[PDB]
Amino acid sequence: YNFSNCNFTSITKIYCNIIFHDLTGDLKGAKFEQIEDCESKPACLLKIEYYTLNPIPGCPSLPDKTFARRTREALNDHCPGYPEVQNICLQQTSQILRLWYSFMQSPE
Amino acid sequence: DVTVVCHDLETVEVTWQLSLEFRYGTGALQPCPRYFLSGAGVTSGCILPAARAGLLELALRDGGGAMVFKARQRASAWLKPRPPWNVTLLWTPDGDVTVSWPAHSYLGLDYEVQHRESNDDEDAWQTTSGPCCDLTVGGLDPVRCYDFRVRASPRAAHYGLEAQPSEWTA
Amino acid sequence: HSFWCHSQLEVDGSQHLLTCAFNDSDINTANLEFQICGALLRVKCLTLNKLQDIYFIKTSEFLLIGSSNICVKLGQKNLTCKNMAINTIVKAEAPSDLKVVYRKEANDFLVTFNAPHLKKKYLKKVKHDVAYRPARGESNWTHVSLFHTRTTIPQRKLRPKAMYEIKVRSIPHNDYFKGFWSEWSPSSTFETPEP
Repeated sequence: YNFSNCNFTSITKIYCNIIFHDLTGDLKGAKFEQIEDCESKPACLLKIEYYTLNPIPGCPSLPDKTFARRTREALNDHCPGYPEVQNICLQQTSQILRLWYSFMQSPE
Repeated sequence: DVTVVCHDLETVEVTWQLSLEFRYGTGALQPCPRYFLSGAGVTSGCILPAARAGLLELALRDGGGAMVFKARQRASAWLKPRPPWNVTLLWTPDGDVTVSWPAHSYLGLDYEVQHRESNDDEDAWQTTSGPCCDLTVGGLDPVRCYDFRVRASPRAAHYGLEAQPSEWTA
Repeated sequence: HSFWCHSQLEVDGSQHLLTCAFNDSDINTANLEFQICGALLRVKCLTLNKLQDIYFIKTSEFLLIGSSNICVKLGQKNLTCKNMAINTIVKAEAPSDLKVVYRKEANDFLVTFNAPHLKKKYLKKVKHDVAYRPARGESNWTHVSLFHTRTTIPQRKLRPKAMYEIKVRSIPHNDYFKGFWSEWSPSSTFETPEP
């Protein structure tokens, strides 16, 4: 899918006022060095969607986390035609949060 | 403790004999371009250029090459903006005061506007917040004198929790 | 069988509150129930708990994203359903601890109150509406709009040797969350001195 047709303004408002607080709430001050970055909003959304909604070994429940459920819904609602180790969960969550930062700082 | 500040997305300043290497992305590590030195010569810190994109990896090593500090984040993660350049105050007919200022050359900042009676203390500052590049402060008495000051504060959701607000304007 | 609804964020913790009630009293809630479906986190739908003439649910389940259908039901029959987004029906929490002090040196009245949203997570910033008028007799309320929790009233604006009533309310001021004025705070009173 190409996230380029997404309503980024709506999505931004959802992230800033909801999803952001969910992510930071789960991390509770824990932080990690980031791994991947992105240079455009569509490209960032692509990484975000993949990291957020595909479960990984050691954190199968990631796509079921509150921040994750809201993300899925935000894309569905605002993008056209869009279809266990705790430390691992946190690590991925930290990555996702930092991708949001890149999203916010990247051009449309 | 070590400190890192990214000044206005222009430079990165690292403050802590230690040596600093750095790189953006996955290229080759490079030495600090400009150390801060003591009279004896012990390093006190480092300044390097800030990049708007790519991950800044920092490696601070003690006399012996042992790792004492590591980091990997966008440079903007440590953002400290410059203060707003010049603040304007306009009494409206509503009885409100409109505070305005020039925009920064990048997005993701909130501005904090403080006011108080000009006779009041340093503990009497009232705060309001909003996006660029102006906001309204209501309920002020037109015959009293007020002091105003402004700083730019990076949005947590935009830059993260490691960013910091600028100094207050005069 | 028409109804209204408003929400309130972070009421007694991280949980959010939804409140609905019928417009027409002189009605009977005979076995009638309110159900909300869609835009919830862990459940498909929720049924509100009836308390006297109103229905409510305190929950952490609201996505606060997208619209929900709120339905008045009798058994399995939907009497009336309306689609609305929780984030667009947000009722601010009323302020508390309203207080007024006369400052002779400044020749004014200093008004202070506490803003509960400041302590909340999602909607931290609200716009306030301070209202005052003489406690006895009929008068148009004077309103003051603020985004902060102190203000001053010049002495000359008020009649001397009189008792005033004063109260304050708040409304969301956010580029995402929208809704309704809070309930009025409890009214405080104060007396004006001689000129």
